[PDB]
Amino acid sequence: GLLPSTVLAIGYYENFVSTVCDALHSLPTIKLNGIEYKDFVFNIIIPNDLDADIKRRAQIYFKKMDIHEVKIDTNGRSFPLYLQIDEENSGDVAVLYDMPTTLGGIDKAIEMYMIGKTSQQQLLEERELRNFKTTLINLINNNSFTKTFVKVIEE
Amino acid sequence: GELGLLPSTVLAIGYYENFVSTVCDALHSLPTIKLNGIEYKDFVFNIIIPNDLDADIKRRAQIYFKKMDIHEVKIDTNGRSFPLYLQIDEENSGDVAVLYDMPTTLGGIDKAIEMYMKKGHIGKTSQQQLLEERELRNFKTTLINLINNNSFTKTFVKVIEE
Ligand SMILES: Nc1ncnc2c1ncn2[C@@H]1O[C@@H]2COP(=O)(O)O[C@H]3[C@@H](O)[C@H](n4cnc5c(N)ncnc54)O[C@@H]3COP(=O)(O)O[C@H]2[C@H]1O
Repeated sequence: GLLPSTVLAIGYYENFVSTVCDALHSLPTIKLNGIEYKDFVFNIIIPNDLDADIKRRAQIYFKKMDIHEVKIDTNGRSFPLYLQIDEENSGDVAVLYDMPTTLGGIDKAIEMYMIGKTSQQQLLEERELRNFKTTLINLINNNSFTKTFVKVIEE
Repeated sequence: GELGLLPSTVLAIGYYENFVSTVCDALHSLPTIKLNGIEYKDFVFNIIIPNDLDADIKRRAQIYFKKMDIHEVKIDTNGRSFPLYLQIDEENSGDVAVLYDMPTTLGGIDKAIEMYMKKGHIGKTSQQQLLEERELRNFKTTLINLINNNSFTKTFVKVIEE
């Protein structure tokens, strides 16, 4: 019984999480926005609901938390990926953030196969956010190039 | 019935919302479209939908781009949210830039169905390959309906076969 949240989590893991960790794992020395790091953590922000659109929401979170854009050029044919870095207090570890824009799909999808967000629809979009977070945590913990390097957190 | 919203439906929406209309919006915005230094008078954006999920999507796409002699191109330029990487036919594009992409999102259906299979087999079962089949068809139908229901994509994006 495949939940959409489950496919989306796997899509985001294979095509974004792994791709980013690999890019950073392939640099002899990690150098982000021209400062050298000895290690990294990659924080996946799960939103608490789908009331605000994810791109709008993420932008608010990153401004609020004063963390700024950084492009990581992938070690494949030079394709930079987009994410946010918290460059604070001369830390050795590069503390990176993303909020999965793929979650947008769930809001639009739910609101398209249904005015006012019913507690029934709220409990449905709640269930998907948790299923996505749970799948994602499982996938991360199941590969040595992602485990210890990736954190799934709440907004 | 509990919402029978297929995964392929949500993935097709996400691809449309966060990629197809992001690309069109970047090209519609350009006073003149300039790709790898070339001016184009308009564009068409072709979404290659794979016939199956036998081959991994990125392996597949490489094969299609290489067999079509299509080339890498960077769009959205700079300081426009984030840059995008596409494939263009520099050989047969005149006034119209012909752009390609194979949805990498389709890659999540394979690995998902492969996870949820309750046993290991040499290759794949007929039933397994039936689910893949009908999920790719739903994605194409969902994308074609999304594309056609908007001025900003309707003439500009086309779903093609591998
Ligand atoms: N370059 C990138 N920049 C930022 N986040 C990235 C990313 N590549 C992947 N992700 C994240 O991973 C999700 C799944 O990516 P996937 O490649 O499987 O599926 C993607 C992919 O097929 C396409 N797409 C989106 N952004 C793309 C990009 N910059 N280049 C190429 N394809 C992109 O649209 C699908 C849905 O994207 P969506 O945002 O809904 O959801 C994306 C997004 O949340």
